[PDB]
Amino acid sequence: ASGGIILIIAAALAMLMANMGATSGWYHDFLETPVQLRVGALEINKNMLLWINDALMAVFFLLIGLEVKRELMQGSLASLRQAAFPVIAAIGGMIVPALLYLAFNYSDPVTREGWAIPAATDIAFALGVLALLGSRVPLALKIFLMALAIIDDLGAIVIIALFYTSDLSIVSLGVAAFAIAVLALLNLCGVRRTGVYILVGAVLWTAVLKSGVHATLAGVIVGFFIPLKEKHGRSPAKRLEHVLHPWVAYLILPLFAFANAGVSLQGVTIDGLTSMLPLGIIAGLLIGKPLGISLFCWLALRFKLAHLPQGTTYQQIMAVGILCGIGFTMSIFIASLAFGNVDPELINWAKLGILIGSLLSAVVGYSW
Amino acid sequence: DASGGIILIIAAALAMLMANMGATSGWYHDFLETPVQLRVGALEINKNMLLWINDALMAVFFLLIGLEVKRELMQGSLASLRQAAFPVIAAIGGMIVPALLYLAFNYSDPVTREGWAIPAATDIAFALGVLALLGSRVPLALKIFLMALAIIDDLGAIVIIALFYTSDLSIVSLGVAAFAIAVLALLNLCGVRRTGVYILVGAVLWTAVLKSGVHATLAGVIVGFFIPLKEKHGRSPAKRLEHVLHPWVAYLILPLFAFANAGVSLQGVTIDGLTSMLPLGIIAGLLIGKPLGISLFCWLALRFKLAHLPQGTTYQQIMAVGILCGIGFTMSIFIASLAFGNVDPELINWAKLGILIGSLLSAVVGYSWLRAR
Repeated sequence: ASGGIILIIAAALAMLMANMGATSGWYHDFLETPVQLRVGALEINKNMLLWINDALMAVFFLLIGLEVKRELMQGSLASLRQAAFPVIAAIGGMIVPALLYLAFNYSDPVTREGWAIPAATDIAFALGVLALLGSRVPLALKIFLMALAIIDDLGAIVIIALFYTSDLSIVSLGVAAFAIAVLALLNLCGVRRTGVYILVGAVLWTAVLKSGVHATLAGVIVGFFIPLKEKHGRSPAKRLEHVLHPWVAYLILPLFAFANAGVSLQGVTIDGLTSMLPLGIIAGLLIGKPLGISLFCWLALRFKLAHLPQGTTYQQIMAVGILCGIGFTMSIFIASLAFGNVDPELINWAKLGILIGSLLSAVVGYSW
Repeated sequence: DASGGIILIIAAALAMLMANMGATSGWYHDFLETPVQLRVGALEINKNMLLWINDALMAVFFLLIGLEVKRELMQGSLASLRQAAFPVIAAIGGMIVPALLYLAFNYSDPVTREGWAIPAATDIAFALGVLALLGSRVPLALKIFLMALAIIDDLGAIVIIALFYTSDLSIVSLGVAAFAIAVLALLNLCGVRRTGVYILVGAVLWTAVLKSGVHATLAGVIVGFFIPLKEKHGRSPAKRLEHVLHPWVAYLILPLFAFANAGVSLQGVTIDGLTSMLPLGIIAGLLIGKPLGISLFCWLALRFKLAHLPQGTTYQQIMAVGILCGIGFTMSIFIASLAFGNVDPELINWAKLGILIGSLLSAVVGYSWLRAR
């Protein structure tokens, strides 16, 4: 559970940096620093936070691409029947948190763009809370929760990168398509040097630099093509996932939390927190997650299209539904995509709703 | 095992093809001179494309060197404890004679006098690549004497350019550079064995000195110096990293640096141009300065009992390494690109011609004569 504590400390310092007279200012101005890259005629203008997030979420989603692949062929999602329960819980864990959010935000066209914010679940945080009491919690839950949180996060990133994301340039797609093809020919020819895939993946990542959500999905694509075969008792993907895990839990996620979870608290009142944007997120996380998860799981069980993990009791299914209300880093990233190039206070009110919702979901889910 | 030297030759041929057929001469030249501006707040870095590539490639190449040096200096053939001082005395000859021979031509020209360290370089990979071409039963110490000898010349050349012939770094750069070593020194004392943590900190050292190619190059050897070489549990971080790092240098870093820096348009190149003081000085300093300098210092050192002799020497085999040390190639091209920055652009082009003709003459003479003995 070590990864979860170091993440909260990182968020604690950020709130501290953002709310002290001496630090707040240098903290805000650093993150808002403009970074202009100019390559001949090409020109990429992103502030500092954008450049950092695009790199951090790249490697983070590279690890998820490996974990999706290992669970899709060797774990929970391997068969179509075992994957019935995590998938059903995920759709409910997405539509109900979004419906609640939309119920509050439908009348404002500017805020109803962030409907996917309370659909994300911080895997590292939620696993930390489970591992905090994980002396003898059922093994199936920790893999169920992992598979559950991943499909929503990836699906959200997918649907954000299909519709709501802006189109790329013609040249950028040609290189992206060619880079993916080289990753395919590398896999079909059976090369097992992990660094070569990372090399081709770097070209992929660079071509779509202007789109932060595409540079993110570039990580998932690379993680899919790292070979998983076990020749001579060695696997490139299993080895790479083993290398990335401590770096993601102890550096990538803490840095992402430190650079994004700091909002000023000055002037924040209960009436402000009950406006449509933060409360829609709070209600989406604190209520929408355990509602949609329990409802669909209960609907699954009764209507024969179901399964059940070993040692489940079905009260522990709705329990982790509450723990899935911890959006945290993943919801913050979604909010940064939904609320870029709009009014700067939209992202600030969003983080406040996420932090309150996630903190309530963590404490409430800890009582069970 | 000679595959690295051959791939390094194909890449230079391709580069020469790119820079001479009209269909590609435009793209190759324009791409390498493409300007690249990074503006971080008020900070700003302007370097053409080729400089960014070389500062990144030569940082990785010299990280591998720092690993090899520390091994060969703390538990290797060169070693500390002043035992194998035979290459150290030979290296001073591999730098003094090529420099004095070069300066004999270019003394009257204050501009070209700056490139006196160009023939002092030696392309390690290609020189051993031409030795591995014959390396069925060549003395092991010979190759690891060549490899130990070539580094002192290349390291010393980079050091002198970094200590005198380089431009200034701001105090903010120097400060972070010094703090980046303090955390490296804290890591080394505390016994941290994660290779990545040393590379993370190294990345900070590299970017802090990014305004200077030599310092960016010096940052590679320093990271390779501070990585623990200890053999705890039969696993060494330096040896593990070098075994991963070595194939990428021979197959990707060096052929890329060659493909990017060994392409020179040959239109109008006459025989009068190659006999100019600048290229001929590089030709002579390599084709003659290396063999005459290396052999004369081993001769001067052996007779006066200050020296040593590797097992299976014959001393005529040394003179084959000498003519083989006239292989400047990539290493001299890098030195040339540093000594001839922010001056007339044709200087680097004429320097490159003197390097390839001098190395080719050294490779052929070095091969055809060592194949006789």
